[PDB]
Amino acid sequence: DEDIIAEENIVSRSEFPESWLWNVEDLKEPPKNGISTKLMNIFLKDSITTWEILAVSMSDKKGICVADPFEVTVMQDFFIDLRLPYSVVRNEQVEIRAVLYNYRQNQELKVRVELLHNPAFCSLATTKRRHQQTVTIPPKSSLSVPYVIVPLKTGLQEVEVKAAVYHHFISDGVRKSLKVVPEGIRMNKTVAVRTLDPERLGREGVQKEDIPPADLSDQVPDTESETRILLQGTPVAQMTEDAVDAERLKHLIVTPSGCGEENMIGMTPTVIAVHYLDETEQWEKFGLEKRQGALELIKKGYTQQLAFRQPSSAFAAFVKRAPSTWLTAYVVKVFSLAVNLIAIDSQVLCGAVKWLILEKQDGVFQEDAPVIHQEMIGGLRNNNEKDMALTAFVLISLQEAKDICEEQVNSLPGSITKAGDFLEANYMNLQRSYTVAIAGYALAQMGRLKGPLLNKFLTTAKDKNRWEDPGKQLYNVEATSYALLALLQLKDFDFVPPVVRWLNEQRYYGGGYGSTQATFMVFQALAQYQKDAPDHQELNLDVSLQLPSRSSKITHRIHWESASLLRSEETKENEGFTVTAEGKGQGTLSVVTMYHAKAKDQLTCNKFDLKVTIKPAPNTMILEICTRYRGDQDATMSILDISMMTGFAPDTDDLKQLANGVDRYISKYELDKAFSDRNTLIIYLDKVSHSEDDCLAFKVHQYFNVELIQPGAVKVYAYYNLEESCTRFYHPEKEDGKLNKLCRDELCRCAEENCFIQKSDDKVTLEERLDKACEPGVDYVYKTRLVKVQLSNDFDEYIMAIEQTIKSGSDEVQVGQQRTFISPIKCREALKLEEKKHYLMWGLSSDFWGEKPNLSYIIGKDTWVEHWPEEDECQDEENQKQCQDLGAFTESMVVFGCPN
Amino acid sequence: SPMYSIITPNILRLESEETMVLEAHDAQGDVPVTVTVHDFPGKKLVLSSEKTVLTPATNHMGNVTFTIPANRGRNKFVTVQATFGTQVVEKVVLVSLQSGYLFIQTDKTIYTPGSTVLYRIFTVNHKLLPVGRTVMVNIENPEGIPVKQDSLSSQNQLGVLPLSWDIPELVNMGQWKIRAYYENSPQQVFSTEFEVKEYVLPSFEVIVEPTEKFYYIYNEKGLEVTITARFLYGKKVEGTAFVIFGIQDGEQRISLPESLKRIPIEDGSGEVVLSRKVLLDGVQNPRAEDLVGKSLYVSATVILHSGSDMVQAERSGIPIVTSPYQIHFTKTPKYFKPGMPFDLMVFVTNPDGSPAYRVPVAVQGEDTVQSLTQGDGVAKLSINTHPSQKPLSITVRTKKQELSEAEQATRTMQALPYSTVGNSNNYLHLSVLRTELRPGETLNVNFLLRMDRAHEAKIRYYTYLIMNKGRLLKAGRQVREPGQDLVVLPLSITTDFIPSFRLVAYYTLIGASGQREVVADSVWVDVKDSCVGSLVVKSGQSEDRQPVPGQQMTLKIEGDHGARVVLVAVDKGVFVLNKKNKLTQSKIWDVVEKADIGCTPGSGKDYAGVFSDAGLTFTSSSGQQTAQRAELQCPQP
Repeated sequence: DEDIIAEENIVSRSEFPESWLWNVEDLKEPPKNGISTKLMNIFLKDSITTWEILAVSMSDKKGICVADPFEVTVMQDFFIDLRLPYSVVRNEQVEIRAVLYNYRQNQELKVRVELLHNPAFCSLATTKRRHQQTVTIPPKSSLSVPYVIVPLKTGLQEVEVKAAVYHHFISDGVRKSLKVVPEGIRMNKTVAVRTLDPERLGREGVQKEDIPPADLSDQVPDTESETRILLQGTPVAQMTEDAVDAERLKHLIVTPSGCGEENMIGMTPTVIAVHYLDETEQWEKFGLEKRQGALELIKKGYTQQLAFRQPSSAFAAFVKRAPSTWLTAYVVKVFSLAVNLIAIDSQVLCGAVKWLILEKQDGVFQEDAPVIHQEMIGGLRNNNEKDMALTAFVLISLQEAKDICEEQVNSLPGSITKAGDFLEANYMNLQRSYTVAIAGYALAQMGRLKGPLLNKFLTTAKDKNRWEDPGKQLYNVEATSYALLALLQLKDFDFVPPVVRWLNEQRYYGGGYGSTQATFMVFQALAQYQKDAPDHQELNLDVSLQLPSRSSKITHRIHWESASLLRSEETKENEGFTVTAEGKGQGTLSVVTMYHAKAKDQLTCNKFDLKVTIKPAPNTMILEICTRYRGDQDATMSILDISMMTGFAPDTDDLKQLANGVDRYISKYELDKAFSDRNTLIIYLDKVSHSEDDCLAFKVHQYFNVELIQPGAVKVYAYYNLEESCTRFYHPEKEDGKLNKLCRDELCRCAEENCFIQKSDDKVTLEERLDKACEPGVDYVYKTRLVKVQLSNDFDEYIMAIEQTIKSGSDEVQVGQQRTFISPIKCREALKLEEKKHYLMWGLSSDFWGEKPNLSYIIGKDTWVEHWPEEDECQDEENQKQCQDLGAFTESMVVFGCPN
Repeated sequence: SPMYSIITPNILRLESEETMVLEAHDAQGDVPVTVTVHDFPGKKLVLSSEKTVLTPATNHMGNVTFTIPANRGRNKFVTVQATFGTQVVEKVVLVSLQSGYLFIQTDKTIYTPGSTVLYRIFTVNHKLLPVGRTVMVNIENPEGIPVKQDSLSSQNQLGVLPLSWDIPELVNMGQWKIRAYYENSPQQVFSTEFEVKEYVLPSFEVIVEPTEKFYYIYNEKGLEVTITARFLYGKKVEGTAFVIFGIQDGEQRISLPESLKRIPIEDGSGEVVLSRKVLLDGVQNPRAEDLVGKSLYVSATVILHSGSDMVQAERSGIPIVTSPYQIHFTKTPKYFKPGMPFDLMVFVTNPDGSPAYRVPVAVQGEDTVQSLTQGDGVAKLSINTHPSQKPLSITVRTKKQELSEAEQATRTMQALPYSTVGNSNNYLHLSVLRTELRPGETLNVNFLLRMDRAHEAKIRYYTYLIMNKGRLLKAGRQVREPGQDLVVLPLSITTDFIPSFRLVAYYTLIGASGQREVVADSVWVDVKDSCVGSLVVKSGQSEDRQPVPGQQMTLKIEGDHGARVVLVAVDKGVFVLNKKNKLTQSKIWDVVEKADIGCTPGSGKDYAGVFSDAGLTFTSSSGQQTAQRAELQCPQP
């Protein structure tokens, strides 16, 4: 119009990020008292709000610093707040609000506001006509403009509202997006839950699970789904027996004294104690500082033991006494186990070894000078199997001193092998549990303990947890210790827990008369048990998916360090697929399909009943609103949000009558506003009944007149929850509040355009009809006779008989057949189609609805509908022109047709 | 005898610079010192090896700076071994695996399904200085299940690690979390949460502000609350507000339906009162005294007259009290020196936890000793102790005029006698002028000595050490002449003392039965929390005409030279929806102060307790040493 900015010249604001300016800047400017100032140019966004800008600096010499928030408000004198929901359901009529703000101090504004047309939406805004309204916004005020729309296609759709003021250069535009969502309700089905365990549930090490496609019977038509394949690992902590308490070792700290044998007797408990406490790491409860003195004692013992070292690098109780084999071997043992603690001479140990090897022997050891203390040798005391037992002992002492004395002593490996040969040969028929255990551990160090030998080693263990032989219990403890050391060598962790448990149940803490062997061995064995940590059963899964819609193979490696990691693989196709797992460990497979399910129960008005009626009052009408809470108790304080029909406004007296008591409230703000520009209203309820409908009513007057009236709306809800609300629409002209549209199988087309083609402006000719009806767009041209008019509540149906087929297109209708022409009821008066009358009708192919067996026609904006006068009317001279034109039209179209 | 003594922090950290102080009291000439750090107990590797010389020009006091490499769940220890001449002194020290600190910053506080989460990980050490290390990052759903792991490097990133994670359309709503940790220390896990929800930004903000920060239980007026609603662009709000109250007991909330009110919001403001009668009728307990210890919460829903926007806001944690104040002894040492003045640092706060300014406080029976709280709500009260071994019990009350004695706050504490070596009654007392201290100033540290005159002339110096952020910042000597009871140390305060530091000083001698005696004392000093440098963001152009949608603007950023600054601009509507998990400097200093190895305000039960409680290990050649520490965390769990 005049003195206002045109719609096309308005650039709508569209940039509304919740966060931005995710940038990085460096302060390289010349410092001033240590401060470097940086001027940075930025372009503000389109939002009208306050921005909080946060800065964080990181300097090499200053560290991290989080600055105070810097606020920047952005504003205009006049603007649009387009209040859009997060999402809206496809094909559901909703009302949105565009709130126009005028923040000028003392200046009212005459504003024209328009809702832009969008093919993806259905509204009064069409491609031909605009949806405008001229309102007046008072100074320091705001006005609310309701738009009623119907989302047609899903996905991120767009809404755009513009506004311009008269007599001033002041305009604003807002263009925002919203999500359009399928009719159904978000659902997911647990398609599969499978346990993955190839070593346990799989054949030949591989496990194949076949996963079925989801049911999807109640799936909403033309909606996509997403199937999630969720792999996870099952971590299992592997148990460990509690190590013996550190306090229970307080007595093993002994000062060494005596001669060649007693010295080692005093050295054994201390060395084995330190060796145990070091591995189990219990110096914390024992006392960190004490360990030093504990070391001092071991050093002392070693030095004292050096005094009895005969020139042959051997050992005996006394210097004149003949050197003992077992004693020298035991010194080798202890000193070899003590290298990690104190300074041990290589010449001593290895010299002792080379001594022991040549005077070992067949290759098997003979004690030519038995030790004076016969209680320090333990199980070797017995007269039976001297050779085998002594062999096992000395051999073990050799293999323990192998890595140290393999370079100097060259005869070590061969000798170990010869001893091993003898032990291998005569292992069977030993029978004594102690010897079987110690020789078993002697042979396990080589890995030569297999087959029938290993079988005898396993079956000789009574009660599956102990190597027992009639006699002293210390011999059995020593033997069981050796055997446990053997199981720790054979990696047989399935037999270890009972053994260890039995050792712990004996409560034997070493020390005492002839405790030497039983003290050394049980703690060496327990320390080695705490060494070979089994704390986590090995997890290493190889899981390969196999989807039919995928060319290659998706593989997954589940490790221990990332066992809890959720491994998701998504698939848009509803498929049946194959899963193949292999490897050690356990896992879980979860196939879960998200989709959209049709809902019989209504997703709208679940917590509220709302009835809205608009009736002609005895143009003034009566709006009646009846609401009821759908609960066990009454609803608390609630809101009635009423938007007027375009051109209507509530009666003040009725409102004043409502506001007085009666558990209702209308603010002074609402009651003070003039009759003009009062198109929205909020009635507050103190409570709404659940037992029956609470009803109110008031009169609405038409102050402005418009050809197209937009439906008004009523929205009820409780204050504590806006989501649980109900909304109904009302329209004076016959409707259930809903706009005109044609929907089928979740596909709806808008029907709010012109009733047909008028034909009013000037006058129609013969050239006009021939030129228009020959366009490629025009699909059909018929001469019809109105057989029947089916009046309906939504759409009028016009049963027409195709009297003559002037031009045929897609529809292969024959003369005599009938076709139904559908049109909105609002057009009924504009068409004035009477029965027993004839008409010239032509139309587009886009007006078909919907399939050939029951194919109907839609009278749209491009549908030519002209009255065809009867022959007796043609005899009149006034209808002469139209008659000549129509007859000519028929003749030319039938005989000659379109010339292209 | 030239007594050799070493001091090293209670806990040693890996990949961190650690200092070790070496002393050779009663010695002459140069003393060669070699410090070696080995692993415990195997001594498999020599973790450190430095050398230094103790000259008479340096008063036989030197230091060794060393960093223990992160070499390849019981506690781990190391052996620290210092060798001076012939003498060798070794000590076993506990080790923490913590490499430093990680701070996480997400661009927003709440996100819609489909949006992208932009976040930065700041990687620093215990000095808050940027480092280049490997960091493991885990994205975690509300259930607790990790859905995306990652392993990146902080090297050549200037201590800043920019990352992003895309949120799927199909997603589980609720509190999501980001959890990161250094590769070397998987036990130290830093986290930040962000809410995932379907929402639209509001156009205004609602503020629920009670008249008082508390509610006096015998106030007939009841809890009066002001509701303030204003648009995000500044303009006020006209509308209607629904206000409702509730009582909170621990985690149990009881709504008061009778207290529901509907009031008009005119000119962006409204007022609503919870009457005492309604409050008492709501609860099924006539005894109002039982309500003390519980809190009140207020929920307000504001609706615009247009009905096109609605905002709900809440104010919880309003304590029901019988006193406007609350006294704390969390900054006052729990050990005293018999016969010497005992200093108390009273900490008076409001029921909501905030400091209280200008509040008269005094000790029962000693009205003369009446002081006033400062800006930090801390007052100083010095009393005089008599020589005894009886536990000193103190009761402090508030003496705020215009307030009745029934409403005055009161608290009772107890302190134990500082046990001395062989009952020799030799004490040291450190006192400090109580005032908000800032970097760039100077603090007078008062050293007060007490002992018999038979050995008072032997004390010629004090050895003082400073602990900041869990490491030794500065160590030195304080010369004292025979006869002087009090000496003053002019300590220069810089930015390296932020946020707080402990000063532990001690002296040693040979007295009584020819015994070697060590007497120590420590004190905790708070410093004005701030950034080490500075960083300010302001307008880079001529003010004050408000900007326009799309308008170019200039941003003035002023900070430290060479510093890398990272930015983000966020709409305040977000904060109207969620204002949690926001990265501030106060939270940084909170984390730092919570990772402190000191556990006390000052002193200890004995001379070893002073060092141990202040996060230090002292070890002399004569045998005088602190007990071992096997607890990474301070008492008590």
